[PDB]
Formats: sequence, C-alpha cells, structure tokens
Amino acid sequence: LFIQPFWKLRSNGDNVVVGDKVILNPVNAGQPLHASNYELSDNAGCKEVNSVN
Amino acid sequence: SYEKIKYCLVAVPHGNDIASLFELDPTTL
Amino acid sequence: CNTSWKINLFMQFRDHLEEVLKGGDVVRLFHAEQEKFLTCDEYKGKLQVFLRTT
Repeated sequence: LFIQPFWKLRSNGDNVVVGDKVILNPVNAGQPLHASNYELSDNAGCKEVNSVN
Repeated sequence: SYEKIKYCLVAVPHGNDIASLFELDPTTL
Repeated sequence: CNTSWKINLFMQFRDHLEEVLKGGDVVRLFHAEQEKFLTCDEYKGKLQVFLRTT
C-alpha cells in the first residue's frame, strides 16, 4: 500500500505525522480504500471496506 | 449573518487596536 | 550644526538570514486547500478582504 497525502500541506518525500489524514492506495489495485454504505446482512450496523475510487 | 461563522475578516485602517494581533501555529512538528 | 542622530535598532546582523520570516518582510498568504491567494480590494466604497478565484 502507498500512503499518500490527503492534505495539500504534505507532499511526497515528507515524513508522516501521527494524527494526520492520509490515503491508502494498493500497489496493484491503484484504487484507494473506501468505506462503503452497504450494510452487511450477517451483522447489523457494519459496513464494507472495498478498494475503489 | 450570525451563518455558521461568528466573526469575519475585514481591513481596518488603525493598527494599535488589540483586534489585529494574530498568532501563527505550525502544521508539522 | 549641533544635531544629534540617535541610532535606534530594528534588526540584528544575525537575524538578517533570508531563510527566516523576518519582521517587516512582505509575503503572500496562499491557501493550500482552495488554491487561491488572499486579497483585499475596493469593491463598493468599502475595502473588503476575500479569496480571489482564477
């Protein structure tokens, strides 16, 4: 996974700081992780994490 | 308008008032 | 004449480094999120401060 800056403050080559916000892009998928709104039937109140724009 | 914001920025001729003092905080360590 | 030129101090030699935000320096306040420059301009008889779009 590539860790990329969600904020314009940080650029490539900078050091990540705890408490910030980042984007996780898989090397092969090339699509950032997304917390969809599709509730799982098996467990109530649980969404799904999928790799998509 | 108090919109969600309470105060708005504006230009003031005089500069000896205490309403023109601003502190700068860093974004990194 | 007999005038005396009192020499006040404004900045030291050590603080004149160009790698520092020095007092009296002139800069522009760029906005990273909106990618716009802060500006103040005369609009309708009263000066207003805003973020210009380009």
